[PDB]
Parts: sequence; structure tokens; C-alpha cells
Amino acid sequence: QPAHLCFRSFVEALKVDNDLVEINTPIDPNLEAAAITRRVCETNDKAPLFNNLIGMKNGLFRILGAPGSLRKSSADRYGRLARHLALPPTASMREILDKMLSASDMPPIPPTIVPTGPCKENSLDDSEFDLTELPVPLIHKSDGGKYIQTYGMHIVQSPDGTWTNWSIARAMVHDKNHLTGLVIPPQHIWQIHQMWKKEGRSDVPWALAFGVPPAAIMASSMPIPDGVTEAGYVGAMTGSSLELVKCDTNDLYVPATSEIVLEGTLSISETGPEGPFGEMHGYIFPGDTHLGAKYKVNRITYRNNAIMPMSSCGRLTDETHTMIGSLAAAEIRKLCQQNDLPITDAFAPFESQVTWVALRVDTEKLRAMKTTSEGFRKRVGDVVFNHKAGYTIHRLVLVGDDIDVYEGKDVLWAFSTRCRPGMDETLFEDVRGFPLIPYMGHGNGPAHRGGKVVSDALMPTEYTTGRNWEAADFNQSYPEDLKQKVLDNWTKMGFSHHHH
Amino acid sequence: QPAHLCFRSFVEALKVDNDLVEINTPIDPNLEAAAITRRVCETNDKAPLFNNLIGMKNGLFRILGAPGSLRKSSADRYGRLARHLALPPTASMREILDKMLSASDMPPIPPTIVPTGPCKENSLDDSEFDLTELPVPLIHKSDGGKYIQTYGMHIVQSPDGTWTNWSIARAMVHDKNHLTGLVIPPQHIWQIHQMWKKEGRSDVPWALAFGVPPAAIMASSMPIPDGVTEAGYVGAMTGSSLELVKCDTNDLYVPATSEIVLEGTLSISETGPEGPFGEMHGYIFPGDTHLGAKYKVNRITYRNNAIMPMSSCGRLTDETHTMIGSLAAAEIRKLCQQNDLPITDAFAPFESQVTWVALRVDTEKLRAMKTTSEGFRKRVGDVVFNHKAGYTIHRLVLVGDDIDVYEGKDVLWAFSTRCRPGMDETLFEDVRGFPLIPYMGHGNGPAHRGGKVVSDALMPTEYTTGRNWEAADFNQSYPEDLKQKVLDNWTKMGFSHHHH
Ligand SMILES: Cc1cc2c3c(c1C)C(C)(C)C[C@H]1C(C(=O)O)=C(c4ccccc4)[C@]4(C(=O)NC(=O)N=C4N2C[C@H](O)[C@H](O)[C@H](O)COP(=O)(O)O)N31
Ligand SMILES: Cc1cc2c3c(c1C)C(C)(C)C[C@H]1C(C(=O)O)=C(c4ccccc4)[C@]4(C(=O)NC(=O)N=C4N2C[C@H](O)[C@H](O)[C@H](O)COP(=O)(O)O)N31
Ligand SMILES: [K+]
Ligand SMILES: [K+]
Ligand SMILES: [K+]
Ligand SMILES: [K+]
Ligand SMILES: [Mn+2]
Ligand SMILES: [Mn+2]
Repeated sequence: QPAHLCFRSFVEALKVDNDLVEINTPIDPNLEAAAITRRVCETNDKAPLFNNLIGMKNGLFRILGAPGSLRKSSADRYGRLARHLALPPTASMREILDKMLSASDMPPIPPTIVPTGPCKENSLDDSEFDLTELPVPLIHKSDGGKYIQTYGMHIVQSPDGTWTNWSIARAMVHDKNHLTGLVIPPQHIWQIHQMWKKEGRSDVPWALAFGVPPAAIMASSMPIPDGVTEAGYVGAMTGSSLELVKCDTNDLYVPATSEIVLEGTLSISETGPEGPFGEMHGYIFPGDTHLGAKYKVNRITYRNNAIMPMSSCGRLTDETHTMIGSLAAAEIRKLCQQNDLPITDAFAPFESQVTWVALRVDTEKLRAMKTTSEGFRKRVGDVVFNHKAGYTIHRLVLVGDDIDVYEGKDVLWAFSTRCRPGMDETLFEDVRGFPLIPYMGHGNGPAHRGGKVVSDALMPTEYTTGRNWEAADFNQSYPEDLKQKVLDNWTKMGFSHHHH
Repeated sequence: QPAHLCFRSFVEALKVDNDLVEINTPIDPNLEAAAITRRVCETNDKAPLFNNLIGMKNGLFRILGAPGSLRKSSADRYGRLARHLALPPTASMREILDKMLSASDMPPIPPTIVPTGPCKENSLDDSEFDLTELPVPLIHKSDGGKYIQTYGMHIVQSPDGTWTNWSIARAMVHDKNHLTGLVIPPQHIWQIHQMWKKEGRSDVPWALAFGVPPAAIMASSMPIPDGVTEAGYVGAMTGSSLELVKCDTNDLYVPATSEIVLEGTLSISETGPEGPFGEMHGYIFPGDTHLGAKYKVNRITYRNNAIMPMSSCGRLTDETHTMIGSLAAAEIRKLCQQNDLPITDAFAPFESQVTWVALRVDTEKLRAMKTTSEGFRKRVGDVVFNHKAGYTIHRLVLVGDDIDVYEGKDVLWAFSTRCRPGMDETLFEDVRGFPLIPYMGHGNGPAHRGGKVVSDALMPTEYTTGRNWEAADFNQSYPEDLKQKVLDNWTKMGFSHHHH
């Protein structure tokens, strides 16, 4: 089965790419697995596969860390993400995001139901498993639980059956047969939960599938629109209908090749302690436990020699940066274009801890609008900050066509030199805020509201007559023939490979 | 003569350090020299010495580019600056800035007058030189003149004789015997010029010395206090009285080993076209000529085989970042401490195009102050933004003791995650602004006023009870014994030198 359609095949792909380290000696899921994975993420090393995990019993489970993190080389930096999508390993960020957006004006390709698959190779009923007896990792030393769920996909369906959502949201073990997790507005798992709560009749039928098709976990991490079933979006993107099998104990459908499947319910009434957790912005606040959603597990099914993917998240660079930031930026780019705003590209700079998005403006089109900074900032921020795609993003930086938004150094340069603090910015206090950012939920103001800004790093003449500067750099401040002579004589003179 | 006390010896030091490329084939001062130097600066290569400069006649002149720019290796990144100061080449930024501040509570060591020196080996009177006939560089293709002066020191004295200032300010050739240059408030060359203008009797006696003692060019680039003669500050810092010789045509005194000396006057009445220039923030605005100060040259003296230092400034990283930013930050650190503010360290991040300064706070001392963010932001910004040391800096970022301000990645992390836009910031519109930043002089508001901000990236409990988080990083989210085990087994498991 293709790497993008089967997690087991994805793992082989990373091996083939010389992008895997298999660790066959015993590794402790109590911090050691996640510490190794953390180090990998902070140094862009090869992904670790822990084949001998202390506590693994009857096939549950191995761990793969850092599934969507960065490679060291510039040429295949985003190769792990490309392997989620059938793209060449040298694919650019632009090409990855364009692939993730491609299904947005295609007909869905609904999934195909098949009678069985590898995820049914083993099963444990409610008398045979105990989640406290599995080798669930402690990922950070101050975490408030063992986070089984950092890279699986929650599956919930609207009461009326018309929308089945796939998404990543964290969850930790509560007891032998329950998890607790984050279920917060405006996320789709929350939106659907609300529907069931209003109906008031039953808990939400639920499944959590780990080690799903890589193209599916990518969509699970992207804010595609309300009401859109991720399975059909992934089908359209990949050009193939995804093969799903029915759960044993409910009527939801899971990828046939899922490594591990939990079946059960998400309560409409119960809560339990959740967190704290070492989160995407690089912090944990020890002891900050709050009540979270409570999930009951009724059944586990799993592949022979099951592998659990794990994100050891926190400071740069991991899945919470490469996927959350980048996929939100992609959706924001489309959202802006659909609102008739002249945006060509968007990216969440890693330097900003993916709290900013830089928006590249087609300034020819801007000039024809005959507008001003105040007006344009206001229009852009209203579109983005009033939409779910803008939830995680607290600063938008508008830049002209000379800036490559996928290059943080160039975004930082433009922001620092072209946006006058205060005057060239518009603050938004009456929009939903992202509480996980420390300055929100642990800050001086309302955890859930405001703290957003549009920072205009377009220069004045970009709105009127055109760019009126040249950079003081090698590229722009010397003629072509001179630059080429310098390059051609560089090593000859005594000064100092793409792939590496 | 020691490298820090003699430019010629500094050049030998760079050779010895394997940090020089000598180019003995003909190089054009029309863009080629500066393009090579630009490339060096953008790639942290070895400094170029152009020994065969097309147009050099009767000893005037060779060029050294990139004298204060960065080396490629992390271990001796700031080695060129260390060589300005007699420090080991592995000196940290903290050690360099501490050396530059050390003279601030020492008695000056006045200079020693000597009867002659290498700068008197050759001379040209007013009938023998023509500045348009020297190999003065065109540094950027759209510059409004040939910038002879990018790394020499202007020497002017107060009318009453009590203060002799040494500083770097750009100047370009106007005609056979004049320069034009930037002389702007609140700079000391401007302050002294004003004194002479008010007196109204004569033009300002002036000298411009190129290839001065490296310790002297460092102080020339630092905003040491009003009224303080740089020569005596450098004397105290180095522990040695600088040897100076009298000019031939005026009573000013120049370093004995100066490579090239211009003697003449800075007019109190005349101006001429100056600029545009490819400036520190990385831009040129072609055609933006304005009137600048006008200097008359009466005499040139110079060393045999004179070397002119040159800064090919613009985008990262050159002298305008490593020296302007860092030395301003040093002075701001002291200024804050002298105003009883609990600041331990300051640096201007290169990522900010040296328009920000990050201020590391001793949060134990902050807590004892029993204050709040609003109040503290206001106090810090009033101290810094009302002082000349804060002129070039438009954003101050307050960070707690866990942040290494000399590490831009960590400053960016703290700023992005700990400072809520708007609420955690105070804007300053009634302070002097830095017009060279594009968003000031080519922006939407007053070129000379406002556009400054204090951004508080201290978390709330840093003011009260103490830091209440741990980072989600390898360092902080795993116990010591586990971290060391991971490190010790890293290569054994299959994962991947200080000097490199
Ligand atoms: C990749 C990823 C992702 C994620 C995550 C992760 C990962 C790895 C972890 C590791 C697990 C971490 C965690 C966190 C932390 O950091 O902790 C987080 C946060 C983040 C943001 C926000 C809020 C939260 C999560 C949770 O928990 N919750 C939620 O909610 N979400 C989320 N995410 C996101 C998501 O996925 C999107 O958003 C879509 O989009 C969904 O879908 P829809 O359908 O709804 O649209 N998570
Ligand atoms: C290192 C260096 C330095 C500098 C410079 C340079 C260099 C290399 C060049 C290349 C030549 C460039 C240029 C510019 C541009 O960018 O163009 C500039 C600007 C900058 C800022 C500001 C304003 C301007 C200069 C001019 O021009 N002017 C002035 O004014 N200044 C200046 N600087 C600074 C200085 O030096 C300080 O500030 C002290 O401090 C002084 O002293 P006192 O005594 O007064 O204190 N410059
Ligand atoms: K999703
Ligand atoms: K602007
Ligand atoms: K100075
Ligand atoms: K703050
Ligand atoms: Mn969804
Ligand atoms: Mn001075």
C-alpha cells in the first residue's frame, strides 16, 4: 500500500529515505522515548522508531516519534510532510500547501467501505484491556497524565449523520477505560459535541484511530470548512477513495490500515482532570489542571506489531509547528482570496512560534483597489480573525511581493523595517483569542478574547505608484554581469553543496 | 604595535587568524570591491583586502572590506570585534560589551602627543590632490555619490576646547576638495556643529582619520556620554594613553598610525547634495537626495601603502549591525542600571535589523519593586527613549532571567509568546524617532517623532511570586540523569564539533 495511504508503509518510506533510527533495545515510555524524540525535534534528526518499549504487551505497542518534523538538510527539509502526500521529498512548502488546498474546489471522493483490514488483526474487549497497563508515554516531566493521544485522529459525526469530522486533539489516560482531553471552541470536535449535548439523548459515538493514512492525519490537522467531511476531502486530494472499515461496537468507520483503534463514547455530561501539558508554544504550567472532556473506551482493535505515532511537542520544531501553523496558513490564504483580498501566499513563521501569519500581497492588485493601510488592515483582520481558520493566529503581517513568506528571516526583516509600531497596526480586542498562548491564558487580560493585531509591513507607495526602493543587498544593489563575475571568481579569489 | 592600537597591525592579525583574503589582481572601486564585500558580509566569509585597486595612484589607496563583520564559525563568531580590543578571538558578546563599558567608571587616560608617526609618511597639499581622482568606491549601484567615508573617524572639538569627539558618520565626495555627509541630531558631531554655528565666527576645524586604532573606531561607533572625549575613554579601556600627532593645517590631533588623514573644515553655512545611500536597515531609496553638511579638505596625509577600511553596509550582517546595534545596547544596559532599573543585559537582535533591544530583567529585583507591567514599561521607555543612547532603537523587549538576550531565537520566542499585542505594550509618540528606518523617513507618519514601543515579555507572576512555568524543551522538561543518558547514548543509538 502507498506510503501516503498506509502508516505502516510510511514508516518503511522513512527507513528507505535514511530518515529513521530503529531502537531495538528497551526504552522507557516514562519520559525516555519523548526525551529522545524531543532532542530529535530540536536538532532536525531522523525520526525514532522504538521497537522495544518497556511495558509493551500482546502487541501494544511500538512508538514512532517526530512523524511530521523537519529534516536537517535544506533540500529535503519538509520531506517527512512530502511523504504524507505522495510528493517528491524535495517538495517546497508552497507545493505542500497547494496539495493540501487542492481538494477545496474539487468534488469530494467519498470513502469506500471494505469488510476488514489490518486494524482488525487483534482485539480487546472491555474485560481484556486496561489503559493504565499499556506503555502510554509521559511526554514532559510535569504533564498531568500520560498522553496516549498526540497523533491519532478523533472521529465524530453530527447527530443527523451528514458530517463526519476527523481531527487531532490531545488526550490522556484517566483510568482503565477512560481518557480526558481538550475539546474547545471553535474546534469541530467541540462543534459536534455541542450538537449532541443540545440533542440531550446520548453520549457521542466516538473512535480514535492511531497510525492512520498519512494524507488523512494531514487533513485532520487542517481547519477545512465547517460541515466538510475530511474523508472525502482527502479522497479528492489523493485522487483515491479511502478504504474504511466499520467499528465493532458502533457504526463509525475507521481507516482499514489504522495501527490502533479505540471505540467508545465522548460524554455529553461528564468531565475529568486534564492537563497540564507541554504545549505547542513551548511551555507547561505545572499544576494547571482543568476539567476536560471525558471519553469512555469500550473496545481496542489493532494491527499485529502495532505502532503508535507520538508528537513530543514544545519548542521548535515539531508537528505542532510544521502542521498546525502551516496548514492554518494555507486555509487563511484561500480564505483571503475568496474574500477578494489580493493575497498570493501565507505562512506561519516558525520564529513566531506559529503565532504570526505573513500574508504576501499582490501589490499590482492592491494598487488598483485605491485604498489605504488603515482600511486594508481592517478588512484583512475582519476576514481572518472572525473565522475559525484564524483562531490560532494572533498577528498578521502584510508584506509586498518582494518578500518570500516561507523565509522567516525575510519576514522578520520586512516586519522590523516596514511596519511602524502603533501607527501601521490595528488591534482587535473583540475577536476570539487563542488561550493556549501564554500571554492569553496565563496573561494580563481575558484568556479567550482579543490580543490580536494586523501589522502592515507594506510601504506607502505600495498602495499608490509602486515600490520605491532597492534592497541594499548583493542581489539588488549590483548589476547582473557584476554579480555573475563575482560568483564565477569567488573560489579563485580564495573565498568559500545544495544536497548536503 | 598591538593590533588593537594600530590598523596596520590589525590587518596582519586578520591574516594570522586565517580571516583575510588578499586580492592582488585589479579590482574596480566602481561596485566590484563593494559587491565582493557585500557577499562576504551576507555569508560571514573572510575579510577582503584589495591590494590592486583600479585608480590607486601614489599610494592612495588599498581597501579592507568587512572589518567588523562576522566569522562563519560559532566559536569565534565575533572574532573580528575581539581583535579590535585585545580580547581572545572566542570572546562572547557579553565580554566584548563589558570591555566597551569598562571605561565608564574609570578615570580617563588622556592621549599623549608625539611629534610624528606613520600617518605623516606622505602628504598632498591643496594643489596636489583631487578627491574625484582617487579610487573612492561606489558601494551600492543607486548611491548618490562615491562614499569615501564608511569606517573612518571624524574629529571635531567644542569651541571652548574642552570636548573632542570621535565618531563615525558617512560622507561622500562632492568635488575635488569637498565631501558631503550626514550630520544629524542628536549625534555628537551635530551637537558640536551647533555650538560653532551659534558662535557664528568660523567653520569647524575638522579632521577625518581612516584606518585608526581599532579600539578607537569601536568607541567612535558607541554613544558614550555627551561631553566625554573618546580618546580618554579608549585610553582607560585599553589601559594605555593613545599616541596622537598634530594635524599640519589645524590644531586637532589624529592617531599617529592613521592610514589616511583628511584635514579641513566642516562648514557652518554651506550644504550640498548628499545621498541616497544603501543604509543599515537594508534599503536605498534611489533618487532620495537631500542636502547634507559640507566639508572642505585642505590637506591629505597618509601612510606608505595606505589602506582604506570600507563598510559595504545593508542587509545582514555588517558593521552597522554588529557595532551600531551592539554598542547602543551596551550603553542602554548601563543607562538602565544607572536609573535603578533591574536590567542585567541588553542586545539588539540582528533579526530585528538592530531596531529592537532586548533587556534581560533581574526578576528577583523586579519582584521587590512591587510594581506592574504598565508602570514598569513606562519607566523603562521614559529612561531609554528620552536619551541619545536610545535614538536608533524603536522597540524594547523586556524579558525575564531565563532568556539569553544575545540569542535572537530565544528573544523571538519570548516576544512572540509572552507579550500580548497592545495590552502588554506602551507606545511612545512624543520621543525622537530614527528617520533612517524606512517606516519612519519613508513611512506614514512624522519622520523624526514617535513610532517607539516598549513590549513587555515578562509574564505576570514574574512581577509577584516567581516564574510559574517550565519550558517544553529538552533542557527543562526532563530530569538531569535522563538527559545525560540520552546524550551519552545518542551516537550509539544511530543519531548525529564546537570549533568547526
Ligand atoms: C498536529 C497537531 C494538532 C493539534 C494538536 C497536536 C498536534 C500534533 C497535539 C500534539 C496533540 C497538541 C495539541 C494542542 C496543544 O498544543 O496542546 C492543540 C491545540 C492546537 C491548536 C488549537 C487548539 C489546541 C491540539 C489539541 O489538543 N486540541 C485542538 O483542538 N487542536 C489541536 N491540534 C490542532 C487541530 O488538529 C487543528 O486545529 C485542526 O484544524 C482541528 O480539526 P478541525 O476538524 O476541528 O478543523 N493538539
Ligand atoms: C559603525 C558605523 C556607524 C555609523 C555609520 C556607519 C558605520 C559603519 C556607516 C557605514 C558609515 C553608515 C552610516 C549610517 C547609515 O546607516 O547610513 C549611519 C547612521 C546610523 C545610526 C544613526 C544615524 C545614522 C552613520 C552615519 O552616517 N551617521 C551617524 O550619525 N551615525 C552613523 N553611525 C553611527 C554612529 O557612529 C554612532 O551613533 C555613534 O554613537 C556616534 O558617535 P557619537 O560620538 O555621536 O556618540 N553611519
Ligand atoms: K481537520
Ligand atoms: K507600513
Ligand atoms: K562615539
Ligand atoms: K507580558
Ligand atoms: Mn473539520
Ligand atoms: Mn561622542
